[PDB]
Amino acid sequence: DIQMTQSPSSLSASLGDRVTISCSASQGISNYLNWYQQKPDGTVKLLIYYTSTLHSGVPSRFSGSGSGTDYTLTISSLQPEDIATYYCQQYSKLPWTFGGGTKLEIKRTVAAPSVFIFPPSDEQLKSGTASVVCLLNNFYPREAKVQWKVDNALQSGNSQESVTEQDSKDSTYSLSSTLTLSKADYEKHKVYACEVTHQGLSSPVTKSFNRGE
Amino acid sequence: QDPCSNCPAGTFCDNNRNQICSPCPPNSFSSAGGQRTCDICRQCKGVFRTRKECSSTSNAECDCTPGFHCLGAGCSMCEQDCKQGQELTKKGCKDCCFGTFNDQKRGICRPWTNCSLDGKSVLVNGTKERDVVCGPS
Amino acid sequence: QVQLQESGPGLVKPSETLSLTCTVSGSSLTSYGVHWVRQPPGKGLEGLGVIWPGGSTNYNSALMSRVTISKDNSKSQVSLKMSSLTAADTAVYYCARVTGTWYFDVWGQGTTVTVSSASTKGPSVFPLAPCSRSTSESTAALGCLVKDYFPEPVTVSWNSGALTSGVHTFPAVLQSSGLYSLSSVVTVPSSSLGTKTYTCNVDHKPSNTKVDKRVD
Ligand SMILES: *[C@@H]1O[C@H](CO)[C@@H](O)[C@H](O)[C@H]1NC(C)=O
Repeated sequence: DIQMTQSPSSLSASLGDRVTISCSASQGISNYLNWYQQKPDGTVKLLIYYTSTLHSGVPSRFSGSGSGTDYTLTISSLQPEDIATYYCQQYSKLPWTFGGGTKLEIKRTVAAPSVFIFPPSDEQLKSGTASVVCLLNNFYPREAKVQWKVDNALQSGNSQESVTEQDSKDSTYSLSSTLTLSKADYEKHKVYACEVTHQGLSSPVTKSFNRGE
Repeated sequence: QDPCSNCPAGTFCDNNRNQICSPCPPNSFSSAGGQRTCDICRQCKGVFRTRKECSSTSNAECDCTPGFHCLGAGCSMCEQDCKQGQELTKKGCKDCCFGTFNDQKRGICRPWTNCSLDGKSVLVNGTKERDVVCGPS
Repeated sequence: QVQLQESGPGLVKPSETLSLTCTVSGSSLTSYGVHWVRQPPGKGLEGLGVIWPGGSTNYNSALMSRVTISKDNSKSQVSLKMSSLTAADTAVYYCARVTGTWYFDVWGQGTTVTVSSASTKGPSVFPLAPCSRSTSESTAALGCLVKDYFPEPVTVSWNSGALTSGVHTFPAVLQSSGLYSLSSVVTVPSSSLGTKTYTCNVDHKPSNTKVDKRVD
């Protein structure tokens, strides 16, 4: 098969910047290359075919060029909705092969998270397990530290994080940390808190609730 | 009224062009009119050989490379030939056992026709390649 | 209008016949080709095969001829069959429309397939509401926890789809039990939480499960 390589594998650029992603083939493909955009939710659409022909409806800020073994996709002015993975695809020889894709993320000014905490639902208590959730909302950069403490005792090994992809509008991330305890262990203690440390936070911000209210 | 209806076999339709109907590129075809893409000509490689070359309006067909014969519908797969008087087994082509024969470059060996059980006499003895020829009385 | 949609089972055990369906809306199969592409988790797009308007097919060699593609033009359906499935065949499968010479101009949303012997289990939905309503905070956070389901594809919508502003649905996490769980949250103006109702709509197709939980 023809090998398609895209450089770099990941890229972060500011808004309004000129973005350029490369795509190289192991052999000449005679301008038989297409560009596709995969949004973080899985949606895939065609951007450019025959290496320079803009598909109908694609914004005019997308453009492609190249010949022989080296082709590029150009975004003239980066927009917030351009957060996606971009794949090149050759159709010179069957089987048609895709590139490895370049993941595009957007740099922006610092944004502090908005923290929330959620007590285990009474319906969940009836089952036999307790899950307390800490929400970090619309922050940047992605780096964020979440620490669970139960009666001021720092927890470890009983929580799982999960981060959204970069938002198509704010260029921000969101994070959910879930602390899971058995029902009997949940009722022994009173105060549950999650401490958030972030670049946009001058000092760590702790949100807490007391069990039984 | 459909502009793509004017593009016959051998062409494909794409309304983003000045010329709506464009010829199917080499090594591609369209067996019916009104297509907006061209079917890529199929390959006859490995054990296969190109029997009929593909045209702008028809696909290529594959027979087997010399030394192999077709098996299954539409020459789906190929099977290795053997010489006459042989048989393709799990251990390659092997000579037929004494008393059997194979007159073709494929298939299995079969027992000689027993002339006595049919009430006839042997006119010509058997061979690895040829069956026994029986005669009257 | 032109649309493609994949369909089929999401859980297949290693008795290894997988069958998917691609339905096309505004594109005759006698005039267009259809190409199947799959994306393994944390990997890129990998084409599987194409069936042309004339009915002939071409397949990827790396699939070891385990992949067969057929279609019924009158039903506007393209079928994908795969045998000898490994866990390496777990992915989300796309079908795309082949136009011109040649490009994929219309893509389906994709369907997730998981290859495992584990049984499918429907999820439990729990409200995510704060301990008490705070008057000082002008914005309150609502949500619902979707826990203990398998396989992975779970969809969440808020107020039957009417509420999209501030809706963040998080990627699933794999619990130590081997069962998945995800959280979906929404931020709302705290002055309005006592008037309007908020309900999260959870769909889990591998277990024929639909659950609508109200969150106060
Ligand atoms: C060959 O056939 C003749 C008669 O057709 C027979 O008498 C003879 O025995 C055969 N050969 C052998 C080796 O038996």
